[PDB]
Amino acid sequence: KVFGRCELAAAMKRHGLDNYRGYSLGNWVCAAKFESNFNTQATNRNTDGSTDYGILQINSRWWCNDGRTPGSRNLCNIPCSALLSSDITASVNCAKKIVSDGNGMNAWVAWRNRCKGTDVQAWIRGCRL
Repeated sequence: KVFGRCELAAAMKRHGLDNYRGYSLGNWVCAAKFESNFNTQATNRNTDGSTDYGILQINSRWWCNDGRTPGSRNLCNIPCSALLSSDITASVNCAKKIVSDGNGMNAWVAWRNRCKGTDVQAWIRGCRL
């Protein structure tokens, strides 16, 4: 599913991400924009043999099982395919674990490089929330 901007903001808010660990909703929408272009089905292979999955490009080296990443830990206890669903629950629940693990949203390269320190609330402006 390719979400609209405000549609995703609303779904992320319903699933508890607005100000989760102090990160306002615009941070999450901005991260999803530049990780996946709001596309739940996005996948990308990494140099190390892992793959990133879903709207927040969650990586199979630590967070989910894809059956082909040697040494993976599956800390979200889910198949990586669950992160491609039109239902964002699994991606949100796993993202909550990631962002709570010590480095906050710096876990997401696109967030660090394209969202952090910018006017992220622009990503939710004009939305019914």
